[PDB]
Amino acid sequence: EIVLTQSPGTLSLSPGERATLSCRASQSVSSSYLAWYQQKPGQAPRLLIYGASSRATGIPDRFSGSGSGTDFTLTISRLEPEDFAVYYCQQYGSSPPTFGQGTKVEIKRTVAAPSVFIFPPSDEQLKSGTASVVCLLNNFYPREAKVQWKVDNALQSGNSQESVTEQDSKDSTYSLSSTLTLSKADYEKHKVYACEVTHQGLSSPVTKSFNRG
Amino acid sequence: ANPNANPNANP
Amino acid sequence: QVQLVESGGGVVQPGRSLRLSCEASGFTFSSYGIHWVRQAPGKGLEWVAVIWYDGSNKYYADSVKGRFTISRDNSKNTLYLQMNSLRAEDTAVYYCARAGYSNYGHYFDYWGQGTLVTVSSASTKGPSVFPLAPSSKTSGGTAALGCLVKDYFPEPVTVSWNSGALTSGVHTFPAVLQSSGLYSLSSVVTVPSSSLGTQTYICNVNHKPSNTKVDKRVEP
Amino acid sequence: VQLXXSGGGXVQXGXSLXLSCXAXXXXXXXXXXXWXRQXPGXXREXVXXXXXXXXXXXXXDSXXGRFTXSXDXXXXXXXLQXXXLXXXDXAXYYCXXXXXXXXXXXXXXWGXGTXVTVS
Repeated sequence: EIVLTQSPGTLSLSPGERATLSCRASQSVSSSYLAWYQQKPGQAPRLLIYGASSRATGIPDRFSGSGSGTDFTLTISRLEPEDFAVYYCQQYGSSPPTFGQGTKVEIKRTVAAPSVFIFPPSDEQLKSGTASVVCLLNNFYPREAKVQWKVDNALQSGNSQESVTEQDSKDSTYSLSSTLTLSKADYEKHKVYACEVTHQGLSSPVTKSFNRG
Repeated sequence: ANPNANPNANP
Repeated sequence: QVQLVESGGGVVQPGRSLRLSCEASGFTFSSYGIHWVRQAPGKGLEWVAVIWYDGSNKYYADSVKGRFTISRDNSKNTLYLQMNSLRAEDTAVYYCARAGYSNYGHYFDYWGQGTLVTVSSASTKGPSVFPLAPSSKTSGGTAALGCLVKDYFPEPVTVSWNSGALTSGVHTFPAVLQSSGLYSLSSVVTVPSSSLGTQTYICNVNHKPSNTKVDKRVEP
Repeated sequence: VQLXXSGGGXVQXGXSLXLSCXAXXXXXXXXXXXWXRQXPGXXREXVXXXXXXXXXXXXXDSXXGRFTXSXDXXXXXXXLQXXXLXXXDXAXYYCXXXXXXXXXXXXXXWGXGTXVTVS
């Protein structure tokens, strides 16, 4: 079984720049039988390159394939706005066809710090026996960010979920929401609820908080 | 009976 | 116009069976072998099965061997995938893909839209909608409010604001599967703080599977 | 882990400058180095960040196209090349190290800053 490793994990480039993606196989791919696929969120994959270098029908010239043996390379000479997606490499030189983990090319824009909002659990939800505290990070770039929950200035862990939007089509930003789920018993034992956000575009960590009641 | 053979006709 | 159309997806309990279909057109269906490729939520692509152009040979992946059965019917231009004793790791989007030109190897030159197979023991449940009330009053420049759509299954819910009139600044997040097996998302919107005491903000949540419609008023 | 800026001074509109941020007490090759600035009375604005070699550089909206950040991991130093300066760039420019290897912007240590005045 051949395993395919793609590097880098996420590539941040601007339209018009040159993109180079790497695909590394654990065994030699026979006859250079490596394919490349493009996939956008919510859509099906499509074929770009087959045979490591031959280009599929209806594919622009900016896409280019090269490599042999164990190392391969997909190259986009001039990045277009519709070229930002996840790219998978697949080998078909062994009995089970295998895919890589995928490389994501992301639109690069100027750094934007997140606007932080915190929302207490509504009174209607508090009657059901659970409490949901929502921390909102809005319109930030780059993607990397940290959200730490503090209940009475105590570091919480294991009781929160993060959801992140795709890169916005208008301003290329991200939005993130951290939801801390507690039972009504645990929620009424404490008073101070706060989420602390750190971002590369923030000189200091931004903290929003409220007191129950 | 090759599991990695092409499954199309006469290619 | 080579198109492949999947069908048969839906919700299935762990251990039970489900049959998928793939109706092809735009090419000579009997001269090409067809694959099945699945993609788990948030994961990568994984090859499942393959069947010869004449239906003679059928090879599978070790993850599904002895449980899935691929068959075809060249007269109806239709592919099938009988999935038996389904497990949680079988939850994925299933694409039927056409085989590509090669001397030996399986690559996929044309795919379908894909059908979602969800292996879960949860029942179809409507959502509970709770307001995310803003802290602003006036307070500042731009305030943020929203709705918390919680404990529904299966996907999706559609969320509109003020019956569709409010679209500017609306962020609906991808749903997250909770430890209870139910889905939950949030829909937030940014509005001027000077309009919190005058404008009325209502979120409209619609869940087609359970046929539920919730209109929740969001007030400071 | 100590930081020390240098290269600041006074130049008129149109001039150029090259700030430098030296580091001691730790090798900064594995960390991102950010540049900040604090205008008279305003907030400490983000300027630019130089992540690890190969991870790219990121700039603020107000400084895109004019400024350039770069690293020299052998000398344990990052630089900020300022071109097409304008009188609104008058501020004290600080450099900070991102103590998080995953780029969450955890700025533990700061420099004392160097004054850049444009009149």
